[PDB]
This record gives sequence, C-alpha cells and structure tokens, in this order.
Amino acid sequence: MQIFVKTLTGKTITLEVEPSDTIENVKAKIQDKEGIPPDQQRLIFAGKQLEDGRTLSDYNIQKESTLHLVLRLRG
Amino acid sequence: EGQRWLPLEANPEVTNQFLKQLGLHPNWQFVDVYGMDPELLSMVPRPVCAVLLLFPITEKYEVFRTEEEEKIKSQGQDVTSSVYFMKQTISNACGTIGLIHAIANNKDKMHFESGSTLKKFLEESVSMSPEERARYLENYDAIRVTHETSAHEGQTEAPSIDEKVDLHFIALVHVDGHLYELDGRKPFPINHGETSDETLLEDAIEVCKKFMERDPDELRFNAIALSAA
Ligand SMILES: *NC[C@H](*)CC(=O)OC
Ligand SMILES: [Mg+2]
Ligand SMILES: [Mg+2]
Ligand SMILES: [Mg+2]
Repeated sequence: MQIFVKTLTGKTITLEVEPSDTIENVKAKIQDKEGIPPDQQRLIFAGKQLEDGRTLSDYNIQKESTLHLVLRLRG
Repeated sequence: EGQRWLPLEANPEVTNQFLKQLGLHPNWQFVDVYGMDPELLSMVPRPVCAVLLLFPITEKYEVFRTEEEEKIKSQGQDVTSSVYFMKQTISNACGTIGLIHAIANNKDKMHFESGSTLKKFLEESVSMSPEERARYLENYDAIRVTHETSAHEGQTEAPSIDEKVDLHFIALVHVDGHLYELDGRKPFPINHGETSDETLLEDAIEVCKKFMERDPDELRFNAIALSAA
C-alpha cells in the first residue's frame, strides 16, 4: 500500500509500505528516497509522535494515510 | 574572544531543557510545527510568542541576505526601541542567541526562578547595545556551559566543533505590532511587516515560507513555536 509523508516545506514523499512495517523501516525508506538520515527524522501521525519499534498497524496507519516528517537538524 | 560552540538540535525537548536549566519555569514550552497550512498550525497551542526557524545558509541564501542588507540600509525600515537585539560573535552560538532573542523580547510574560541565570543575563544586558550584548555573552560562563550540555542532547549525535555547519537559527517575534526577524549575523533586526499577539504564528510562517521558496532544492528547515503550557 502507499502512504504519503509530508515535510514542513510541503513536499510529499510517496512510500510503498506494508502494515507490518516498523517506523524504523519507514525512516529507512525515506532515507533511500530523500537521503535524510533516520536519526534526523521524527515522524508524526494525526498529532502523535511515532516510535521506531512500533508498526504502522500499531498506530492504525492504513492505505493512503499521510504522516508528517519533522527534521531534527543542528543549527 | 574567538570561541566556538557546538550547534544545537532543533528539538523542543532540547530547547525546553535548556530553558529549564537557565531558570525559566515551564508554563511556556516549545513545540514542533508539522506544516504550514491552517489544519497543522491549529495543532500548535496558543498563544505563541516566538518562532525559531532553522534554515540553510546556502550560497543562494547569502545572495539574498546581501541584497536585503543593502536594501534596508539604502531604503530604511522601522525598528522599535523595545526590540532586544544581540549580535552573534561566537561561532555556532546561533541556537543560544535564538533562545535569548525569544525570551528577551517576551520577558514580561515569563516566570523565572529566583536565581535564574537567563534572567540575570537579561537584566544585566537590558541597557547594553547589540554589540555589548555579544561581548557580554562571550564572558557569561553559565550560558556557555548550559549550551554545551544541551548541544550533546537530542536525537542526533553532536558533531565535531570544527565541522562545517550550514544551518542557522533565527527568531521571529512580535513587538509593538510588527514581526521582527532576529538574526545575530545581520546588522539589525529585520521588520517583516505587521502582526499581532494572536496571529504571530501564522505571520511568522509566511516569512518561513519565503525562506523556503528562495531555496526550492532544500528540505532542511525546522520551525518550533514557543507556546503557552
Ligand atoms: N547552527 C549554528 C549557528 C549558525 C551558524 O553556524 O552561523 C554561521
Ligand atoms: Mg527552571
Ligand atoms: Mg491546548
Ligand atoms: Mg519583565
């Protein structure tokens, strides 16, 4: 199934995932597409912070859901 | 004094702990900003008294900064005397300067512990010039030490102090009806137009949008809002 990940700038990243995918796996997929290291990624779904060990299913993230990506960058 | 500090992570947990260590009570807390549309901005608790924006100081950005500086010097702008502005004279201290700008310009709204080191810094520097404030920070151990400790916190590992940093923090605040961008690398605050206590977040985000559309190939932006808690 597909899910969409939106950045602060408004860019939409489309990912091919499975309900069984862990947040860690989703971050790795984002790295492959955007080159953003997982450590710098904080994923959000409907206002909730997502943790690496849980799965999309755990957060009830279904097909075509949109997650929001916050970047933990150093200034 | 030529010192170099470590770059701070754009993370509410880190910034809120930094403020706690400097003696500010937690009824104001930074939160993440997930997007720029009404629906996502509605998730940010109100009121919002400051927005810290982390953005890339790329070559394209510097061209704009250079043009902006000359435009403002040649055409003028308004900057109210109420604004507290300090220059950046310490490499990588932008995070601390951004936090100082956010609290300094909202000081009357804050609740400080009796021996708060941030409160002391602000009270002692209240009548200093932007340049004198930078010199004062260069000698203020309490903040140097806290910044260092906070620099090691976060989701990411702190880099080497000599590694290149091309991301910067600026503060956006509302003072006397106008939105001001406070960047210690600039010669003065930047007036971005009108705003109010109630629309600061939205108006600050419009400025953030400008930064983003100037650098279309960059995704490296982060905005945190200092919200009531
Ligand atoms: N993130 C460190 C502060 C910004 C900076 O390095 O200015 C050059
Ligand atoms: Mg405290
Ligand atoms: Mg609330
Ligand atoms: Mg006061």
